[PDB]
Amino acid sequence: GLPTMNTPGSCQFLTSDDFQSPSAMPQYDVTPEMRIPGEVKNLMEIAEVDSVVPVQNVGEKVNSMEAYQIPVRSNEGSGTQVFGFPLQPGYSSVFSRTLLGEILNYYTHWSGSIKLTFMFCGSAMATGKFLLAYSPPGAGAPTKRVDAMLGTHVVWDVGLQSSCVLCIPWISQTHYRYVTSDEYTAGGFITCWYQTNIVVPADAQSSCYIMCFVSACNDFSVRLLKDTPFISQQNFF
Amino acid sequence: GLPTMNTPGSCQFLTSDDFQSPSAMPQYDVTPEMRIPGEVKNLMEIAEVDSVVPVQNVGEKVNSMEAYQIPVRSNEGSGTQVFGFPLQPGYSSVFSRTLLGEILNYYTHWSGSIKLTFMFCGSAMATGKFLLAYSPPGAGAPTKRVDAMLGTHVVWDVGLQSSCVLCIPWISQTHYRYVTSDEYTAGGFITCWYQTNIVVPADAQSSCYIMCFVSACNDFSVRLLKDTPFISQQNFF
Amino acid sequence: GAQVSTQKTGAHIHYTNINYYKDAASNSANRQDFTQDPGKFTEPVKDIMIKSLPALN
Amino acid sequence: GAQVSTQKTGAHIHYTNINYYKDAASNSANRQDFTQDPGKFTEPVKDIMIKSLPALN
Amino acid sequence: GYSDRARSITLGNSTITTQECANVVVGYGVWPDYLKDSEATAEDQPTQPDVATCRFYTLDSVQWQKTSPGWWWKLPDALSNLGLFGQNMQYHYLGRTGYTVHVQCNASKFHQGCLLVVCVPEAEMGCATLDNTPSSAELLGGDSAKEFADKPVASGSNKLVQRVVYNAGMGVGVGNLTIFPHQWINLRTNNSATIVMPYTNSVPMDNMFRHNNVTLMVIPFVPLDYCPGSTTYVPITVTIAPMCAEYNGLRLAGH
Amino acid sequence: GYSDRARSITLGNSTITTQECANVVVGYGVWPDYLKDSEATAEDQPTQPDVATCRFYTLDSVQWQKTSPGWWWKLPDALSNLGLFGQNMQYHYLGRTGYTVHVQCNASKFHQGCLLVVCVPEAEM
Amino acid sequence: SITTPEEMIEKAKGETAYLPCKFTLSPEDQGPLDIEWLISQVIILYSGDKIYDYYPDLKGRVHFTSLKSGDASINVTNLQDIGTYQCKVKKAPGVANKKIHLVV
Amino acid sequence: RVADTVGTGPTNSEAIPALTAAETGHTSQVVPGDTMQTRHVKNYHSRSESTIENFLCRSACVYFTEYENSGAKRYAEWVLTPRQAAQLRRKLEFFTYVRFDLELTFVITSTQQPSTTQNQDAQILTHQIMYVPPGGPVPDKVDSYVWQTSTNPSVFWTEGNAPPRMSIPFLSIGNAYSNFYDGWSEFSRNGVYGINTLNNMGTLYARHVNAGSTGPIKSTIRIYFKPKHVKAWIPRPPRLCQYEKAKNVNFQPSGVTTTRQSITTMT
Ligand SMILES: CCCCCCCCCCCCCCCC(=O)O
Repeated sequence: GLPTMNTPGSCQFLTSDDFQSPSAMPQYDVTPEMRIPGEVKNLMEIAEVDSVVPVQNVGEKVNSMEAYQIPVRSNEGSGTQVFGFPLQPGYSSVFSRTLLGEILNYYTHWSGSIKLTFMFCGSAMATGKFLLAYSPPGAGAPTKRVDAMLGTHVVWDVGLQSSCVLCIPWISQTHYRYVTSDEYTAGGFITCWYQTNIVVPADAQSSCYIMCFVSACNDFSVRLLKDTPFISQQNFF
Repeated sequence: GLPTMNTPGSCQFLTSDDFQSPSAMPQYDVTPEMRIPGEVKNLMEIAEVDSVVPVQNVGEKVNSMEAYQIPVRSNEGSGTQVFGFPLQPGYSSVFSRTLLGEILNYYTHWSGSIKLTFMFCGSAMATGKFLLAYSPPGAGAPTKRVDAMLGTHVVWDVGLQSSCVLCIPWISQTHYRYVTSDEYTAGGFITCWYQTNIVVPADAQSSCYIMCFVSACNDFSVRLLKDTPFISQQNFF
Repeated sequence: GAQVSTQKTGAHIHYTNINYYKDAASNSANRQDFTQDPGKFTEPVKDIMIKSLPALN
Repeated sequence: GAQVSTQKTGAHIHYTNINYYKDAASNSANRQDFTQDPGKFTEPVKDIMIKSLPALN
Repeated sequence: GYSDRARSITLGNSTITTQECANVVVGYGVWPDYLKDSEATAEDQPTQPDVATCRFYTLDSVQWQKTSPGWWWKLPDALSNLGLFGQNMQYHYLGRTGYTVHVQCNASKFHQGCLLVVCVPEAEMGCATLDNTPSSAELLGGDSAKEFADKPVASGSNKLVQRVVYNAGMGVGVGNLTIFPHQWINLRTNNSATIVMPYTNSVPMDNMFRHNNVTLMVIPFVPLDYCPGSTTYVPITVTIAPMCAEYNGLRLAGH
Repeated sequence: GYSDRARSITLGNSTITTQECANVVVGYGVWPDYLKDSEATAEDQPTQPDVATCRFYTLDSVQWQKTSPGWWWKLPDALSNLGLFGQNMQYHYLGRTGYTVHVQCNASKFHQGCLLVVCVPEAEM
Repeated sequence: SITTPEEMIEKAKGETAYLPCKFTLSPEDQGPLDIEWLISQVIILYSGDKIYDYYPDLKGRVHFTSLKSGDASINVTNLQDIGTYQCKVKKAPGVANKKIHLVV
Repeated sequence: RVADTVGTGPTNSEAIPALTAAETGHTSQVVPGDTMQTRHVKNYHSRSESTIENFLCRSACVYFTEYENSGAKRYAEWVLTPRQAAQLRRKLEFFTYVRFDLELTFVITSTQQPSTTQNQDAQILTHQIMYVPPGGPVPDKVDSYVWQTSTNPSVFWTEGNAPPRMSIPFLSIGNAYSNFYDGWSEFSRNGVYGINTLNNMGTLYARHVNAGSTGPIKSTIRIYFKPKHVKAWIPRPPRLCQYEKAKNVNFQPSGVTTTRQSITTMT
């Protein structure tokens, strides 16, 4: 009879504990593993892949394939805004449904860089230049191409290589940010303007589209496992 | 007083656990073992033995020794069917009561080959040839000797050696099969036709019998111990 | 005086065990005893029968 | 026969573990397995694409 | 000194050559090979034609209009009635194979469009009714196009399949379908898309007739557009080539 | 110690076993093999199923009466509609192959008869 | 699992109405079999391997087409009978049911 | 551990890391140092909590049922399936094939039901949980000879102690559990379509060993799954449409995402 003493925390059930337990089927021979292609070892390999972003999620576009498309055209001006949205990868309506955004909805903290790739989907005769800009929080959304230039920007020239990559870096005071909408840990703003104007010849379409893909860099991380707010079960199916 | 902590799963009774317990009769002297012949160390030594198969389990034959016998005779044709049954060693009425089949009824998964031995029990003057065939699942039972030949077959010629062995091999997509009747893991079909015709001289009987024995090969295995559905107890005897 | 043995794992780990009683009928069961010999039930004949040769010549 | 491993600590300790069952499906989970290989999902092409060079030349 | 835009593929007695292409996607980094001796389960010896099956089969073309939702094909079901590949799978019980999907769509500089080519393993699809399940010959099509449909399919007592393009018939976001090996055809640059897929399954071999390993999908994210005068009929063509195919369990023909 | 009267032949997933037989005749002393590289003429690569064709196909039986003259079969024409052998020859233009003919006729000691089994190349009729 | 649980059958009057309830027993399901046909209250009942012929209007009109094999369909006649028929098959581990709507 | 950011400077050259082709799958492997000037920053962040083991290995309720100690409903039964709930199912349906050992936990609680009997002085209740493999005999009633549990694994629990926990080895005839199956069980291709064809996990039975009183009492059991030693293959996109049934992937078409006001709106 070895003398022992029970500490607080006995005979309790923890949703997240790591103990051994007696097997109910002793001396069971499992099937020998075969090599199935494409093994996942971490969730940050599912997040580093591109996913089309629904930027035009306005009105009834969400019930159509039109949501993904960004409409660009030829106008008698310059410096007009194409699109803009905030940098909230888990919470913004724009990113909530993408692979990386859905992965973030299972975590509380996120920290890293963000890649944004744009592919031009117009004619092979149409040409133009765009200004892709990222503005850090402190002063509101830039309302002009001139205010946007003062922030991190990339001038994209459409040619043989249709795609372009704007890499939003980690500028934060803290080490991590909040996936949920918060005001202390604010993200920034991402806007797109016309660096020049869309140039189209005759007998070609002057109304084109762009597509946007979002992924993570090699320095992305997440923490605090939680429950996604998206799924809802009325009753046992 | 060593500080400990009780994990979930304490003070429970498991029908299948492996613990030590204080002996109720301390320092008891057991009788010295003697060598009794025929020791069993595994249940797959009881299964590798031949057992007569009741193929003719039709009508009231089950209440007679007639069930074991397969009737063959002399007919003015050829290619007629002798017998046929599916490959379900644990579930088929044909094998449910044999040694191997009864052993399988205590297990959920089975995986290996199956030996089928046939012994000719006619006169020493009667002669003939038989086609023993096994068809993999995908298309239904073969209805002709010609459809049966396209599957695994053995042409048996009756002579000095009365017995013959058709070895049904393991052709499956999975590693294991289900002892219970299932449609995903289907077995196949085993049929027997007349390769030629039974040849009998005068003053000899033209109506003979065959007998079938079933056993397992050296690669048979079973898993998931369960309760046989055959025994039923109304009350404590 | 503890005994270290191997755990039952799949194909394609060690565990520790100590005996706390002095009775030898208190220990756990012997689950890892994989030894077979079907030459008693199968092939129970006097003259050995080779597979390829005929049974009765 | 006990295994001593490292605890999960911050940056900028050892712990002991013994297996008490003989089943290999009774042990604790494998939480410290930090191995990645995203070259399957990302960059799944035949001809290697250098970063600095053009994609289609 | 050559251009990476030019590629040639030779299989059996067939060849394909491209003037403009992007690259070749090789599945999950795996090139399709044969079944090893430590992974197999069936005992009897496999057959391997090696030339009469592993070649290029060209399915029926489909017109890309200005309002086409998209198309889908089951790779095992599509080559069921084509050449000796169909005959071998008919007689045998177990079949194991890999494929490649070369999709060709050629347009002029003035034409503008975008197509997504993705292979989906175990692409189980849902029915319009919530209680019943999709009927065969409604989900499956022999050498047939099997197009999708913008807007939901009506709910009633009918084994019709839900063909919504935005949910893709699986209930998942159409945009996130880039997790599987995917290639994009951009009329202004890419003309064709090549994808190589290794055999993927939870078992070594499977019955080709009752199970489909992968589903090829072609979805126009950006519509087709042009000006009055340019050619309106713009077709898409698909060629599939089984790779390292082997069969087991020979028996009477049928399914 | 066995008896030369007993023989077994295994091809593909098929087997035949005889209790009484004479011997095996091996054609013109030649065992069938594949086409060499110095004897071939076609350039494109051949297909060789090796298991799905090279097995035993069993044709329809025939009654031997007291007044039967005899029977004849064309070996290429006979296996035209049987198994995968027929399907492969249908799709392809050129086919090269060898065969074996096991003829089975079993009777009792009291029955008396004689049958001649011969293969005739280019048996133009 | 009964195939096509939600189904609607339109049959003309003076023609026998054919209602099909084919099912696939689960390997997990190993219990006594009960097949019950409801008219929305029973027309026929199969229980303990016995068939019982419940509804006065459909008496002598409702009979099974085949049950043990896996087919539990009925063939009604002399339609006048507009209603919903629910085929409920019971196994001790699991249960399933199919509802068929018949017009005229 | 994550990669550390390096330091670059001003650059004027022909190199084009940003410009690329998304026609090819090739996800651009660019880093911020290619499109701006960066400082050297050591990164001690570790990719540890994101591994599949830490993602899936947490207990999660999958089914809760009731039984009584008198009347008609005297025992409970449930075929083993993780698709009864939504939270565990959605997480498992990130992958096509999974292979994991299972840790099972139960939570059994009783409640005295309204009645009019008098002098009710109950005793401690003992509950028996029994598993039947695909093919095992199933109990017709609450006093059936099936409960003898000669070979079926069972567990007995006396109300008041720590919950009962047991560990289950990977049980499958295949080489991996299949979350999604595209095909049929029957070759004729006319029957059950979907994963339902593959599933065969047996049935679970729970009941009161003793009555314990003269008044009615209703017990409830909740089952908790924990995947251990997880392996996973071929990832797939998360479920957008809400679940409808447990046997199939039947869904109702829904919006790709939520809507805002304009395309330039920040909220
Ligand atoms: C009293 C003993 C109880 C023992 C019960 C054991 C039941 C095991 C059930 C395992 C279900 C696993 C299902 C996984 C399905 C999937 O991953 O797709």
